[PDB]
Amino acid sequence: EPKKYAVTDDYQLSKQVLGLGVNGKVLECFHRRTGQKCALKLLYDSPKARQEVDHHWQASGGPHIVCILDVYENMHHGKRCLLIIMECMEGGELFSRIQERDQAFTEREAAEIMRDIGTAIQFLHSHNIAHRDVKPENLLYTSKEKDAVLKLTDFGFAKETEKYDKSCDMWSLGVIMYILLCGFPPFGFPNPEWSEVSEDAKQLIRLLLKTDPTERLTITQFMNHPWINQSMVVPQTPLHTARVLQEDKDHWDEVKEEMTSALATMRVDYDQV
Ligand SMILES: O=C1NCCc2[nH]c(-c3ccnc(-c4cnc5ccccc5c4)c3)cc21
Repeated sequence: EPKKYAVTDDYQLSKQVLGLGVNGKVLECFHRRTGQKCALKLLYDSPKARQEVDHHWQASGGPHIVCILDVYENMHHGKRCLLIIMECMEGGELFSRIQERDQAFTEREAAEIMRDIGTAIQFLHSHNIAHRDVKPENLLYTSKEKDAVLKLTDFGFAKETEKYDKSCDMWSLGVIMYILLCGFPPFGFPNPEWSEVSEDAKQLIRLLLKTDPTERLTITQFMNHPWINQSMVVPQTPLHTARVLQEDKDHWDEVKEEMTSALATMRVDYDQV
């Protein structure tokens, strides 16, 4: 577990920000003797920070989860902090990468992306962790290369559980799939964009987007759905997604912000009716 000596003994730090999570900022850094580029998450010590560390550490090593390399407990600006060192996710965000394709983005590619995410959620749900904030910011690629791996990160709202909490992940899966398939969020399946999408795909989304949490597919049901289970047999049909992502790039931040809002809403103890 946690190293009590200075992070800076092992890592050269940078001021380049790679991301922003509820509990802290993500900075680029380099391992001093290896030279490997890594990412540094600075958590000011708190029981929430300690939970994040605990949950991410448990999840680390699971399929399609951003790995922790080390964790430091340091003093920084007179305050006790935790520094999570993680693999550098040099490919950036999932949907930025889709956008940066021109090339065909096909239904089978979305099915394989969705399977990867499901495989992460499967791992987490079987270890009774619910993530509770699966969203575009948290879905990242290991490189900019063709063979990059999609991983999930940020365990700052994770909870060691509750079917309810698990169903918030299942819901994220349906939102992300929806955007994967057309380029815009569900917040029906309109033409032209949905015109050519599988009935399987649209059926899966309806089962994940149930207004009633208990009516939503569980991860096991999701992974056994033929659209996921038989993802490689899914139609190679060209989607509108990249094109739409490009066209509406100006409204992307808003999409991100209302998903964040939606997910926070699902996390409140008592909500309106
Ligand atoms: O916990 C988090 N909260 C939300 C945003 C975030 N990004 C990361 C993260 C982790 C590792 N690497 C990156 C990263 C992302 N994007 C990049 C683009 C280009 C070069 C390097 C990059 C590294 C981000 C962690 C978290």
